[PDB]
Amino acid sequence: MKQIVEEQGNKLHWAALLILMVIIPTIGGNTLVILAVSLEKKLQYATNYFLMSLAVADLLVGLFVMPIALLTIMFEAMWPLPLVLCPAWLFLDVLFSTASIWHLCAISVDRYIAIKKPIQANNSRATAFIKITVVWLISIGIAIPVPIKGIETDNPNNITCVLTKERFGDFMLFGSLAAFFTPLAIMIVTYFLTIHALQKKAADLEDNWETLNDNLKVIEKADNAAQVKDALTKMRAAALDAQKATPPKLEPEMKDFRHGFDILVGQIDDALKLANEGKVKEAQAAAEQLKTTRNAYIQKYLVQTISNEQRASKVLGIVFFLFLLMWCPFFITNITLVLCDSCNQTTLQMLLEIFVWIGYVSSGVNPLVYTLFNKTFRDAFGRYITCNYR
Ligand SMILES: CC(C)CCC[C@@H](C)[C@H]1CC[C@H]2[C@@H]3CC=C4C[C@@H](O)CC[C@]4(C)[C@H]3CC[C@]12C
Ligand SMILES: CC[C@@H](CO)NC(=O)[C@@H]1C=C2c3cccc4[nH]cc(c34)C[C@H]2N(C)C1
Repeated sequence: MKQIVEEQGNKLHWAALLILMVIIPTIGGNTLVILAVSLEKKLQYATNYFLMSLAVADLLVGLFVMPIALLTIMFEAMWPLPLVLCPAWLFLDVLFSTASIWHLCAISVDRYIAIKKPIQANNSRATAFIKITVVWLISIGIAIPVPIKGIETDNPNNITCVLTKERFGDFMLFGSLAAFFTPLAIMIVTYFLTIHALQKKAADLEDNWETLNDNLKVIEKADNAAQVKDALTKMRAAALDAQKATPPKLEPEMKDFRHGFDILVGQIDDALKLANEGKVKEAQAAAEQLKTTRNAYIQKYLVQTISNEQRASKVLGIVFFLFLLMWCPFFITNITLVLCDSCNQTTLQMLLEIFVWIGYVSSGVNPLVYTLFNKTFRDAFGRYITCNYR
């Protein structure tokens, strides 16, 4: 058919679109995160070492994967680079993309552990390296079938760098399950686990609050010393119990309310030492002054603890939701490409060519968006874009 003219002429304007909107924001966005953790001494702790690893994983996407992904648009007919670069590029493409997804899955669980068990800390430098290594080891095992099986290449060196359904059909199915849907399910579970964790934490703080106040009236209306003795001990327990629901202020220039329990317990011990000697009327007067410590520190500590754990949980879910949501158009399409044979797989491959760039920008700017809710990071970025540093 001479009428049938598949020009397939030019797509340079789309490459300029992807550099300006996807590639540059990826490279620059992750360089700033790396710069911040590296040369800002106030940002160097166990969490940001894992976050910097994520920034490296996404910086390597826009530095190696995404630039060569444009040559598949300019020269969609045939692979221009040497043959050995085609399995290498596909390998790094699966490696780094999986490393970004599994990084957030670990961060999501780490944040949940920090809510259920705030005691463990200094979560040392080694615990970070263990988590870093495992994530990178998981991603290698998922990206390793690509170079092992290899391109489908006698040959005129005519190579199409693509994951065909005939050759990698079993990989595209189970490789999407392990790399995307498995950490997706984990983050759904840890989501509802966090809702239950923040509510159980608030209800316990509420009962510790009532325990203190109820025992105060027990002390005031007390007639016997033995009643005051087992009323301050129960207060001292509930005071330490509510204080253990928050990591020490050791681990911020403004007021620290968590110290009010150190003050509270110290007074309770003295007021109980008076109860041990027998000075009841003098001990009840000291328990009345426990309200001064309560009205100043304890009252605003309970709201500051619940509100901050609630706000940080909501913003962490949103940014981890949009990341997963923008990677959904690719993997859902990638699965049905194998599990649907009625579908036209020519246009179904065209959609994968588009949906990857939705996921690329989703991974590339993901560390930047996440760090733009930490003021120390933002103030560092504002000095870097003006080329200030120190
Ligand atoms: C055509 C494209 C792919 C190549 C050019 C893009 C890269 C090399 C350029 C474009 C914009 C540049 C960034 C612009 C802003 C800054 C802020 C500065 O404090 C650190 C470097 C950094 C982050 C630059 C790094 C290099 C950069 C990312
Ligand atoms: C659109 C052009 C085609 C060429 O084959 N490229 C792909 O489908 C590429 C296949 C990939 C892939 C597959 C199966 C499992 C996976 N886990 C992580 C990835 C992954 C990364 C993904 N990259 C982004 C796209």
